[PDB]
Amino acid sequence: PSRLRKTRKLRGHVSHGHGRIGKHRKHPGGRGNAGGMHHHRINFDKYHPGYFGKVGMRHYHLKRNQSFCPTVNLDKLWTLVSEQTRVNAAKNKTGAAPIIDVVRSGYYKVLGKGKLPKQPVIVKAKFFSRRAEEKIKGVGGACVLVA
Amino acid sequence: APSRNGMILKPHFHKDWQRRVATWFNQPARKIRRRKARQARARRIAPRPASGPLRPIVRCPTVRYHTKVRAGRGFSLEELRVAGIHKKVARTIGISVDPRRRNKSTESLQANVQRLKEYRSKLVLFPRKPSAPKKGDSSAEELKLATQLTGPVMPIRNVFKKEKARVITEEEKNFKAFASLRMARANARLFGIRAKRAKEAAEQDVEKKK
RNA sequence: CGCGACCUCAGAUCAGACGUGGCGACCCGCUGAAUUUAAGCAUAUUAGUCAGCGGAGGAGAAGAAACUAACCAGGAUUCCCUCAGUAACGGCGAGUGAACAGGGAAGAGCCCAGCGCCGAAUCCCCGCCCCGCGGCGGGGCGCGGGACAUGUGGCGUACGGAAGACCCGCUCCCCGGCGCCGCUCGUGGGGGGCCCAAGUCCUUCUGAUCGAGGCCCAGCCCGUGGACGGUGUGAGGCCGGUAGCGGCCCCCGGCGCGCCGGGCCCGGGUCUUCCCGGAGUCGGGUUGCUUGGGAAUGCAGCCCAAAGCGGGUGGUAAACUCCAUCUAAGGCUAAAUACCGGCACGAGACCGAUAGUCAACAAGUACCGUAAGGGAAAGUUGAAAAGAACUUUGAAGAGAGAGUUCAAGAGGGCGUGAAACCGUUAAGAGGUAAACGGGUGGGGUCCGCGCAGUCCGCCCGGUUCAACCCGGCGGCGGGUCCGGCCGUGUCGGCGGGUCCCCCGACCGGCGACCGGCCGCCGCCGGGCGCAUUUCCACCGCGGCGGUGCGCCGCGACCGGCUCCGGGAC
RNA sequence: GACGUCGGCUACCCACCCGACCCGUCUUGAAACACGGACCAAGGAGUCUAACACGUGCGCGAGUCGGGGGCUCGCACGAAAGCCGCCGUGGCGCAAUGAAGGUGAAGGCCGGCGCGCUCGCCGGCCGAGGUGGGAUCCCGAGGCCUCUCCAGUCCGCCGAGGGCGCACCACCGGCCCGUCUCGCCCGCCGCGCCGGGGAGGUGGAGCACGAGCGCACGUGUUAGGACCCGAAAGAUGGUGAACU
RNA sequence: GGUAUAGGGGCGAAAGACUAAUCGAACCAUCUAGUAGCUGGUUCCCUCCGAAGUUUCCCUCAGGAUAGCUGGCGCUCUCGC
RNA sequence: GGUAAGAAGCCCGGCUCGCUGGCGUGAGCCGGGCGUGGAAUGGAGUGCCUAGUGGGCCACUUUUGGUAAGCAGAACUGGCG
RNA sequence: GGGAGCCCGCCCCCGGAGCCCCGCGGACGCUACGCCGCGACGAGUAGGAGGGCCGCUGCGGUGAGCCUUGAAGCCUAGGGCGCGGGCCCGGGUGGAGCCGCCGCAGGUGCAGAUCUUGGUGGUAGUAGCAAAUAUUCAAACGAGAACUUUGAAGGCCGAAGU
RNA sequence: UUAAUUAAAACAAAGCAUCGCGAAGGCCCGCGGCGGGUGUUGACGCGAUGUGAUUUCUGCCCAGUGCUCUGAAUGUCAAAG
RNA sequence: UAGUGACGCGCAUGAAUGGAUGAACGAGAUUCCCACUGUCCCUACCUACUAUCCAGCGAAACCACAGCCAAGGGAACGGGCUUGGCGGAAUCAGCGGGGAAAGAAGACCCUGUUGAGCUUGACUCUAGUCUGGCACGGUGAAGAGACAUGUUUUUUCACUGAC
RNA sequence: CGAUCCUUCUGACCUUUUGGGUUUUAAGCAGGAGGUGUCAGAAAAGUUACCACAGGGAUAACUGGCUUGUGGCGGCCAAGC
RNA sequence: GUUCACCCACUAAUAGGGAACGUGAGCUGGGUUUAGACCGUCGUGAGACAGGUUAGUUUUACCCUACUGAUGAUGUGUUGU
Repeated sequence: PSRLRKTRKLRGHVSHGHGRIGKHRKHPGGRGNAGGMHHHRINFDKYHPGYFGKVGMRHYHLKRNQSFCPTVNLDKLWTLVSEQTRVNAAKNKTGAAPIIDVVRSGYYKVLGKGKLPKQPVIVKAKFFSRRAEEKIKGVGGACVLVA
Repeated sequence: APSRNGMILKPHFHKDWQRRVATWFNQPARKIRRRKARQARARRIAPRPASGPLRPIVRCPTVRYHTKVRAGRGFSLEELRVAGIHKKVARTIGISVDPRRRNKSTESLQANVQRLKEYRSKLVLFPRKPSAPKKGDSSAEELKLATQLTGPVMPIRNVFKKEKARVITEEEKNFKAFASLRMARANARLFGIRAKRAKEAAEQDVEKKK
């Protein structure tokens, strides 16, 4: 809204809020990212370190599908299954230990972040972390690998 | 000119983009036109499904998905042959047929054959002429339903099989997922090197004899 | 020395057809820069862009893999989202920059050469007869010609095909004409033509109502019609129209039924025998352009130049070795796609005549330049011309009367008619250019008073009813929760994870409602006739409050100051 | 004081006293012998798109979303509005660190088995650590009293002192990934140029019981014509020997 | 009078002279609203706060970046309670 | 021109140390006891968005070049800007 | 509640104690984005922020809004308000539309840019109507004669000519 | 001869002296062609220069930069082979 | 300080970047003499056409407002300010002291990371030109080197069927 | 005494070289060197009197301003003419 | 061309200066100082020369003030002396 914009309060002011000693010239400093090495080096080195120079190996035909691998932590693992599944756990005097399919929920790798409740569970996933496997074993479950 | 920690960006507005700006003020009119054309086609094919020909069960490449099931381009020739349907007759009956599809696994072939069997089971074939010849369905199942089928015919739904709670044994408890993964990766990396070393050892062994 | 075939090659105003040019908004094939950025500038960027050339349609191009991927695989082309400002390119600087997969719109597949089988079984032209002929076809009759064996037609093309054996089930698809029944979705397809509701009702203004008031219920009638425009203002009903699965008369299109002439003896699966591939092309070197494509993505002049369990691809050059995926050097194809040009329409939070297209008007017009080209200014009398008859001065332009109009104080470039500037009338003033700020005074313009303006507003003194009862009505508040509903939390019947009923109890009894009871208030109707009651006016300036029509004066108290006269330490 | 007398601060003209140089701009410096400027009327210059950053308002909330498409209408109002197993294909965030192969965020206490060996293996328990400063909340001895002396439950205010300690800051520790050093043990389908674990430093845009997504608005920075006007130049295609 | 030479070209007894009142590179249209660190201008009121010509770097010296000066938005606390 | 004028300070008791040492150090951990730490005035601390400026000049005092300069160039403070 | 004090009993309620506080109900003050009370301060270019019941245009709601018994616009020696941007009345012309409030949007406010278009001033009744020898008299038409025509006189171009 | 500030000592001129060329040539135009101008031409010709009537002369220098001559007696020498 | 004739010590003359000379000629540049005259001493007078006035017709540049001076300060030469001198309507013909008079966003100088014409021993290149290699590009005859124990390089001489 | 990019050397039984495997090659990580003396790091010869544009009195050639070295002029002391 | 400078003659003397280094809408343009040319030095070159020579457009007042002149102007009741 031009009504709420600043230009309405600048009516009558000669310089229109852009100084009068140095006028608002068209492009005093250079267009765009001009002078990354010259006359803007201080800014480019104190606000964008690592802008200039190459590093690493080139990969011509890169595909994100090959490296696609979503991760889920043990911090939020029972959220993938219904709450009644966990209700029917630590009960029945049988040791049901239900199966939670991570791939069905939409993750491939299971990570060890977070605390796991004391309830056995069968975790099926493509990849497992060492700490996540240790947590599952300590809780009393089993890690299952799937393709 | 940069000013006190702004993001470094490169807008792609150096060409004459204003001459090639494509507006979308015709979007609702285009939607209305497409809807009218779809309704006209549906009225053209009075008993035929609005969506069109049947589509096969197809899985996805690009292991990113690797699990989703979608509609295919058409039913494979081997699937038609197993189902006992001629490829040219399938086009006239309303079965999508493409001659490029392969068949590596038996599960997809059997699923598509079952889908074709179900489609032929619930297919009502009107006779060419009012007097019904052979292979034409009875007039009883023609007056009851002579309308179209809204949406895709026999829609594909990605269904998962539930697994009941198990009795996990000491072997499954002792399975070492991370160690197995690391060992498998190492074996994949070093399979060729091990084979080369074995070949060199065999060469040395046969050289010792001579 | 000639004639008769064939191959190459000319002439025709030979017979019958075809292309040329224009438009060019969208598209296809070439050629193609520099301003600009990089704070300079040469690679880069602008940019396969402007300019230039050629070629079509209503769309064009592309298009059914010599594909993508490495997965449990997908499966023509085109468009949208996303991938993604990512991989990648770049004096790795400025900057440039895809594709796969996924979700949708649409979805349709096919045909040759070759290989081979059939008596060239093929096609074109001329003559006659029949149908029909305003997008020249079908059949029959022609020892009538031509093209074709240097290859036409049927089967057949990578998804295998062909030929036999003999298992199975049986006999409709299209073309050219002659007619006929249903007016076929914006709810009657397209085009044209003609029509379909209700006040000019009674008063009142106006120059003229379409204004204002009223008319068996906001008012009179219609309303599936209350959009719009015109009519002397602002009109649902004055008119054209508007709404309508409203009506009538014609033409065209397609979808359907009958008849004639025809073409058409057209399949699926098993088994056996054969066959199956586009060359100066791929590919390699090269150089130039281009691309994100980077030891070379694509397009190319030049040179070399193939093979068939072969060839291409697998995003880092090479060798060896297995894999995965297609079949190039031949061709056709609508759909979703784009459309600042052309025809006909609808719409606007857009501009309203120095604005909006250059152009609202005799606008690419007048005009300018030899030419390529450049390119304006310019709307409004009035409802109706009713456009000033006639007399008079002047040669006339111009006036003075008279007249029309509500208005010419609207008189043919005429609605409203501002400022700069000028002429005239009235007032004031005027030797330090004019002009300005602060403070007064003088003169005018009108404004508000008054023929005193002593502004009132409450309390007090000097014709009926409140007070008090009766009947009716209405309202407020309240508790014994009084009785019933209502309603929140818990307990109960398990009575029908989240959602519903019953009685019993407690609690919050919550403005979520009622029936009786009480108290209070208000209204109406009856009594209550006059020490009460309320009006109107006056003599009191008696008490209170803000005030005075103008000019003022005085007194007492306080606050802030400048002083003076005394006494005492 | 009341039929030619009153009030009119402001605005019309005139007179007097004091003050008083023409506006805008460049500039340390303008009234300048610095530049633009006769006067008046109309027009006239920080806009829009996209990408960000911050702040604010709203909705939902470890979720958030409508991009595109589809279903309802013949579009008056509508190219609006409602809805979607499309509700999420997909974007952002919930996980980061390495060039990459890859890896990938929790520990502590107690009992036992190996020599407790600051190391490994078995069970139970507590379950995002600690110090200092921390708005607020809890306990709170006791005091203040009340028309008289005592007893005395209640409504209070202050309340020394003692604690749990939000958000946030400083530090100490802990955890994840890359890298360096010293070292001892674990596992097997394939016992190997296999894989895993410890301690001590260090680098990271990290974890340490979360805060993001969509819309709107404001400011600032850019690419675009880019607040308005302004060049000397360059390129492409056409027209001129009627003057010379 | 006719004709031929057309713009990085023509023509020139040579003056950078002429090439339609322009010639040390003619005219028209387009790219083009070419770029400018350089001039000029930049439209209503009131209130509050209110500066610098300094640091270092840049083929930097009529300019930018960076700190400094400044404004706004707040937030965490103490209290004449 | 730097400091110190107390609670982030002193006095004890006990633990840890793979550092250092004959015993000892030194540092870090926990528990307890002690409060106005010279004068005067102020309410303090903290995090982001951030325009303009980066041509200055003058004056007391000190001072560089120059004979001097309303000259050029510096230091503190104050002004115009 | 008990015991009592410088013979016992009351020591009461505002639908009324009457008030300088009444805890029983509470404005004239309550558009709580409102009202009220104390202190301190007020300069300002470049620049920032806030409030505008300042102004222009169009849109969604709203004033049973205004209006031919007179809209916008324009002029004014009238009455006024607001510090101010500006606004409300009175009079004259005008003849057909216009405005107030709550929100939205913008091609939204001019004194300059040797600003663009158009008009008008001082200069100013001023410079000027001076290159090539020269006109005069009478009459006619005509309202009007120095410029026309006719007649006469005097001249020039002086056959590479006017 | 500089139209429109320079009419000249400038330009040009006959005279003088050099250079290339015998036509698949010398000079030159042309994106392009078995193209075109000299050339309807042939060394007394064409094309490129220097000085500039007549008379008298035209001194020395090849070190430098140019131009030109031959040369497997040859150091460097790209592509291709 | 000019003109002419000799001297060479020539900053820095000089031989076809031509030296010296030279009859005639030159709207070429200079010195002196004769005659001539208002160039002058030293100005004066006459004529025509304007300028002057009138009748008619009638613009333009320029214009912050406007126009009397001395001194002071100022941004360093004021019409405005300060202190003084002073000032009196409306105009006519001249006039060139002033308005730092009018004109053109100074031709000179500098800056610009703005250009253009020209030059080259500036940086990148390009037409053209010379040379080498491959293809168009064949037939015949001899000979030689090298490798090796048939291959290549091929040198020369002939033909035309390509050109 | 020297940033980016590029090249070169050294080191790991170091990673990738893309469908898998082996070997050359190449791309990576870390540590040195090759250099930017305009030294926070463009790749860079002149002339214009034929000149052009945007600006500067920030900056020159006039006058006028402060000063009088210099130029001119005038005094004070007195060894001497 | 000169400011400057020297000489001749006369004379009382031929003293020194300012007024935007007085005075170009007053004049001349002689030489500085555009464009054409010549000579010498420098530079390979285009070109440079406080090194010389020649030819090379001097626009406008009618505005305000100042000045020279001319009508005039307020008062003296009007005019004249």
